[PDB]
Amino acid sequence: AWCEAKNITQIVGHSGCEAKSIQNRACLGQCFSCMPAQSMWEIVTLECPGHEEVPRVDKLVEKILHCSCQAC
Ligand SMILES: *[C@@H]1O[C@H](CO)[C@@H](O)[C@H](O)[C@H]1NC(C)=O
Repeated sequence: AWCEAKNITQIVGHSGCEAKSIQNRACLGQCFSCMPAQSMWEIVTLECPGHEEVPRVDKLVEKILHCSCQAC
């Protein structure tokens, strides 16, 4: 059995705003299920051009740090 958090790129988007891409991790493994074992949170600011009154939004994003073989 093995399970690893692997670096990925991921899209952070929101209706009416410009999507950004950030580093995150994804679980990859074979458990003889590979799920997040440690995580944290980040604030990602998206620019929303066109919208003068709310020109940006902060989206809260969970960052996976480590993964492990866990029940279900
Ligand atoms: C995965 O991402 C972190 C974040 O910067 C980086 O420091 C680390 O070296 C990366 N791991 C690999 C295997 O590239």
